[PDB]
Amino acid sequence: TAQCFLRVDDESMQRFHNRVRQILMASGSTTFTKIVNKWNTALIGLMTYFREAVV
Amino acid sequence: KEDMPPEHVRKIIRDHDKRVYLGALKYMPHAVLKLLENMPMPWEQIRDVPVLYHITGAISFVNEIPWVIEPVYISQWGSMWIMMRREKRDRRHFKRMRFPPFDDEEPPLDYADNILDVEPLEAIQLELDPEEDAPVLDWFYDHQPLRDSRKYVNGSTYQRWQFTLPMMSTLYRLANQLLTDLVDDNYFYLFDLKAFFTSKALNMAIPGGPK
Amino acid sequence: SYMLPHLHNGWQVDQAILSEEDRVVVIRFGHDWDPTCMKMDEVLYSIAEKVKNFAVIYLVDITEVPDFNKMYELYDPCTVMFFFRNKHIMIDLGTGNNNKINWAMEDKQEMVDIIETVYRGARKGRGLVVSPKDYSTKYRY
Amino acid sequence: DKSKELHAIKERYLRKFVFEWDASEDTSIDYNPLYKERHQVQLLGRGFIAGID
Amino acid sequence: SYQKLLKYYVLNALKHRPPKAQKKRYLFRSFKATKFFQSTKLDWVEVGLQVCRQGYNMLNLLIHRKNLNYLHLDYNFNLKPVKTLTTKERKKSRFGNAFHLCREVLRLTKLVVDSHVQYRLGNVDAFQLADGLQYIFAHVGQLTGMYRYKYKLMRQIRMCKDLKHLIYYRFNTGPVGKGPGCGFWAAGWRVWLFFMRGITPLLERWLGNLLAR
Amino acid sequence: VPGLGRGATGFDLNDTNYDEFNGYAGSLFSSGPYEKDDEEADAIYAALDKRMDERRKERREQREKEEIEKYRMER
Amino acid sequence: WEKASGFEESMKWKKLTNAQRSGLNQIPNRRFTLWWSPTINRANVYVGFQVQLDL
Repeated sequence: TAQCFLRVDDESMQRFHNRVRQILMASGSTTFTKIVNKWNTALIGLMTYFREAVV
Repeated sequence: KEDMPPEHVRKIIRDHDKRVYLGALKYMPHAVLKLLENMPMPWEQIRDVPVLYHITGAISFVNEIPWVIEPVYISQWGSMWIMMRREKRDRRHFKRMRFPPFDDEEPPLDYADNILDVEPLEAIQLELDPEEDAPVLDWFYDHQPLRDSRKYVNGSTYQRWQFTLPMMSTLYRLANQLLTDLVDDNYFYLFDLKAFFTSKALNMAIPGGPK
Repeated sequence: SYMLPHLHNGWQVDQAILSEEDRVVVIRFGHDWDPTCMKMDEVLYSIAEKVKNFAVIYLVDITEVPDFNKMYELYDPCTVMFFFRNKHIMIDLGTGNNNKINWAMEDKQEMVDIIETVYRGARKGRGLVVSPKDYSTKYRY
Repeated sequence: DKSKELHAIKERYLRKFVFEWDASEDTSIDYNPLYKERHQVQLLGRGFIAGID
Repeated sequence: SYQKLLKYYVLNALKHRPPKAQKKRYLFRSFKATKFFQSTKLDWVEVGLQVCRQGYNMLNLLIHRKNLNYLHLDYNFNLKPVKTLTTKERKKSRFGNAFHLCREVLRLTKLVVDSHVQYRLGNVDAFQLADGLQYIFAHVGQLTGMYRYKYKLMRQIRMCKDLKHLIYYRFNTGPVGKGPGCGFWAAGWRVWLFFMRGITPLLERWLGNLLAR
Repeated sequence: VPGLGRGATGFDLNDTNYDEFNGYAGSLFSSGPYEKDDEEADAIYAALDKRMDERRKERREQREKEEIEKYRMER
Repeated sequence: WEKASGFEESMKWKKLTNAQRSGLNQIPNRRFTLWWSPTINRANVYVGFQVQLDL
């Protein structure tokens, strides 16, 4: 009877960008594996929460 | 403060406490600008000019200013354009200098020796037919066309240029090639200064104009 | 301010380098007028009472004593150099050279760590102490 | 052209020392034919533009 | 090129602030009143050669009084280092952007004066002299190399390029095709004269500051 | 005594004294070699410069003084 | 592969300073670089700066 078009709210995208910026900036002396793990965790959370709307 | 012949200045230049020379050296760019402004036109072969030779000799500035009657200059430019077009279409084997002068490290040539002796070649002076160029036959070519004609020009200062109607007609005929030959300014509709200002102020773009 | 006593005389600065041998001697060749040298002096004051038991930091004015800026060629507005028992230790910052810091280090912890590493390297005798920092980059993001 | 005209109607509704100015920065690309191929200034069969032969 | 010329005209027109009321003091007449200056009359070629020699002497004084004897200024006003130098001498070899701009302007002026001399020495024809002036004004940023000294001059270089394109595409029509014989150089001359007149106060101030006490 | 006594070596050309515009600071001509003729030449040059700088000097000075007075309110 | 076990405990059972801790944390970065060194040391990966190890 309808079609509920969905999309990630700009607040969520801003939060994700802020998290990525913090991870890159607060990397510092942390090993590349730690930064990669943090990025993977952030991406996993973002993709699993907004499963469909991320496209 | 009577003037002096240029020979004394040339001898001083070829001959010359570093106080006076260093103090007055602070105005070289003005001399360079004066030299650029007072360069000879194509219609002229040799353009003698008055200069200000410093006592120390550090910088000589051309005191003269290049004041030229507008229609006379326009006619000279049109004749030069016609002559250049003719020479290009005729002398197809044109070898432009297209290179810096040979003095990479050579000493500067003495203007007295290698420049004050050889008679220069004929400049780009378009032929003048006395059938239609009679009123402006003598007035067409000169360093200052009317530097002495009291009736036509103001005088030495060259402040007023009032010529007769036939003289202006001959000047326009000799310069109609460089003139756009328009009648009504309406042909530049939506292409004037006001139109360009309105386009720039409105963040728009006239297709024939800038942005 | 500038509680660190600047060695006005060049020979006095050299004798000060020969004065202490069991600690770290750091000389700030920056001119006290510039704000960058002011920030360097503030960073030194942050570590004034901390690295005191292990180092002796002195200020310097290249205008007062020019020989240091003409022989060591310290042309930077505020360059931090080290000298340990008549041996100018080199910090492996990675900025092409290692004679000076040349950066207004606004982090007190980074300066303290650099001082500790320099002291450890001087004790080990390594003329080029490996700085535990990635100074080759801006370290900002 | 026609598609460009429709798109333009919709739109109206809603370092390196570069020596020579690139042709990208040029103007006068008009979709309409009347404002692209306009009658020249024929001065009553007795005049023309300046400079040209 | 036409669009860029129209943009330059519109910019010079919209910013047409009327001139201010000066006291009408003539610097040239002032220097004439000064007892340390003489007056004479000489050909433009001789005066240009004298000015080129004077500029070369001034550049030599500016690059020799500073004890920087590890570099030499060529007769084409292209200063080249004599040999290798140390970092202390490299800082001693610091040439300010004002100095580089003055050197480029002097090189252009010397090139123009020498081209005029060659025209008056019988080396090339008068039409060849006009073509040489057109080359020494248009497409001269490569020859002068003043863009690096002052990046702002690139606008003037682009304006000269646009003027050259217009003059070419207008004159080179009909029997006269593409070639080097284009001798219409008034536009580029005017543009470079305006640029020199604008640049003159800054370079004059720099030169005056250099020679103090 | 020089710094050689400390036994130290490497690893007015200061960067502060240098700049992009107008190059380095200072005068290329040393202030030492002056004389009475130097005094006369300097006086003549300074008089010429002051004469050539008095075109808008009065209005510019008045405007600058007013601007400084205004800036004294917020600076 | 010895995960964080190349040394005894990388001096973790000790009271070293912050610089030693940073060096220990950056030690795994050297191992990670060495593992993927052939893919990164290729002259077609970086710019041409050929330098030969001494002896």
